[PDB]
Amino acid sequence: DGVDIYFGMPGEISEHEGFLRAKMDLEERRMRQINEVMREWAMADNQSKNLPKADRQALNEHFQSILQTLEEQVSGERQRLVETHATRVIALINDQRRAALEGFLAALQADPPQAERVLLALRRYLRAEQKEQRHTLRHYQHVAAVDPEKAQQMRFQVHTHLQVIEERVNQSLGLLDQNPHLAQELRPQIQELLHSEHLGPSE
Amino acid sequence: DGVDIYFGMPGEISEHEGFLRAKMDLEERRMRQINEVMREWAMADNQSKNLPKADRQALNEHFQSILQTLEEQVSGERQRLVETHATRVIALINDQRRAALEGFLAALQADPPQAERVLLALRRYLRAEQKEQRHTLRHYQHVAAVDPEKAQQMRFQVHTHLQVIEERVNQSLGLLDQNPHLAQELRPQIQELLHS
Ligand SMILES: O=C(O)[C@@H]1O[C@@H](O)[C@H](OS(=O)(=O)O)[C@@H](O)[C@@H]1O[C@H]1O[C@H](COS(=O)(=O)O)[C@@H](O[C@@H]2O[C@@H](C(=O)O)[C@@H](O[C@H]3O[C@H](COS(=O)(=O)O)[C@@H](O[C@@H]4O[C@@H](C(=O)O)[C@@H](O[C@H]5O[C@H](COS(=O)(=O)O)[C@@H](O)[C@H](O)[C@H]5NS(=O)(=O)O)[C@H](O)[C@H]4OS(=O)(=O)O)[C@H](O)[C@H]3NS(=O)(=O)O)[C@H](O)[C@H]2OS(=O)(=O)O)[C@H](O)[C@H]1NS(=O)(=O)O
Ligand SMILES: O=C(O)C1=C[C@H](O)[C@@H](OS(=O)(=O)O)[C@H](O[C@H]2[C@H](O)[C@@H](NS(=O)(=O)O)[C@@H](O[C@H]3[C@H](O)[C@@H](OS(=O)(=O)O)[C@H](O[C@H]4[C@H](O)[C@@H](NS(=O)(=O)O)[C@@H](O[C@H]5[C@H](O)[C@@H](OS(=O)(=O)O)[C@H](O)O[C@H]5C(=O)O)O[C@@H]4COS(=O)(=O)O)O[C@H]3C(=O)O)O[C@@H]2COS(=O)(=O)O)O1
Ligand SMILES: [Zn+2]
Repeated sequence: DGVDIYFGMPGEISEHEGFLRAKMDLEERRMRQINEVMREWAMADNQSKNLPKADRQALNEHFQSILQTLEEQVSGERQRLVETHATRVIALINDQRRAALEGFLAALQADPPQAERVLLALRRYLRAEQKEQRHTLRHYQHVAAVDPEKAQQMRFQVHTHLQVIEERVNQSLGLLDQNPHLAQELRPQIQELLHSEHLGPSE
Repeated sequence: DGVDIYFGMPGEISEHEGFLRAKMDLEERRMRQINEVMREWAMADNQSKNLPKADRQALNEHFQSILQTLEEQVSGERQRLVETHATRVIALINDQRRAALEGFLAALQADPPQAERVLLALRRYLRAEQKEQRHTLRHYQHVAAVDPEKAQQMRFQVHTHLQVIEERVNQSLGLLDQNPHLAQELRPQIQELLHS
């Protein structure tokens, strides 16, 4: 139904919950199809027990070929599900750090500027960037772990992306000079953010 | 410590909980190695940016080589972890159905057999065989989802494995038929269950 497809998943359901549920639904559906084909294969096999060799091989080629078309569907579906999910996760992570940066800039320009609000907004921005850094490392680590050939294709891009994040954080930290008197009041807490709480981009 | 390795995990930790914990330990461990190398790479990169391309290209290949060794180690380690875990799940499923068969044979052979006991045992048994069947299909649907050539090669084994389960179930139900009055009695419940 087109209207349902327009509305999409409810707001209650997170991307992660919806992903798992769709993965699970395909998995059940595909287990049923595979099981039916396997049963037919078995049933043809039971009648043909004493068949001549080449007749038995033809019976096997018949079902192997059905299974192949099935396997390729299963994997095509999977790619589509996994690409849609990966694209959404990246967008969410991009949104979280950009909205947090927004919060930080709004707090800096407040009048009278409020140290606690600025500090809080900065903690939230630094976490969001760290979430992107960990996602970049973990996805690389995961592809290395289950698909080592795909991993070699990524290295340089991963390497570049981490430098990008690191510079951007430092350029953002630099925006504290927008309110240098708030900068000075916050100096010890900033050392604490970056190194005690380990929110710094080079931790 | 060898003695700790002998004892293995505590009994209160399931194989599943244990497996996820170990996978996550290794994951956090390997992300740090990779971050360490990536940062070394960035510093060498930066330090040598004004140098000749021959000096620079020789540098890139150096860390690429380093990471390739790292990818290999990560991949192999995940293989050993997945092998250990698959081997243990198959043993658990084996043990549950064999233990359940034992119960069904005992109750069946009791003097005299009692329909409530048999039928509880037969139910526990069937569930156990259904569990191995689900596992066999799900594993295969998963290799199909992820690795095409490996699915092509296990295809016939899975077929064979499913037939074996089916033959065991039929044989076990046929033992019930040895007692026609007990078989006919439980059969309505069984047929409900067998197609449940
Ligand atoms: O023994 C008893 O407990 C009791 O026995 C009697 O007293 C009673 O029975 S009776 O009345 O006498 O007949 C009864 O009270 C009880 O038995 C029955 O109830 C219990 C309790 O459940 S319930 O509350 O009633 O619902 C049942 O046991 C509990 O639930 C099962 C269950 O599967 O539902 C188990 O749940 C956990 O463990 C399983 C298996 O363990 S393990 O093999 O992993 O070590 C987990 O499934 C596996 O992992 C998932 C997974 O990771 O997602 C799946 O893996 C595949 O998919 C993933 C992708 O997913 S994801 O994106 O990563 O999330 C992929 O990465 C994997 O590679 C892929 N594997 S595959 O392709 O090779 O297949 C698969 O489902 C499993 O993978 S596998 O290892 O390869 O097979 C499951 O996820 C996990 N659930 S949990 O929520 O995370 O905890 C537990 O055994 C148990 O949980 S509990 O908390 O300890 O209670 C019992 O089954 C039932 N017996 S029965 O009804 O008679 O049959
Ligand atoms: O390689 C594949 O293509 C692949 C696809 C399939 O999904 C699956 O195949 S199958 O199962 O074999 O069939 C495999 O999935 C991989 C997955 O691709 C990979 N992602 S990665 O980016 O390459 O590293 C990895 O996934 C784990 C990641 O940590 C993360 O993925 S992410 O979507 O890219 O970010 C995601 O993390 C989930 C948490 O698991 C979830 N926690 S839960 O408790 O609610 O279940 C939640 O965490 C929140 C939450 O608010 C709270 O967590 S809690 O622990 O305290 O409860 C905390 O605040 O942290 C939050 C958070 O971490 O964000 O959501 C996150 C992220 O949300 S998101 O999914 O929307 O992005 O999933 C992890 C996971 O283990 O699933 O590993 C997968 C499986 O590992 S594998 O089997 O070894 O390959 O392969
Ligand atoms: Zn510092």
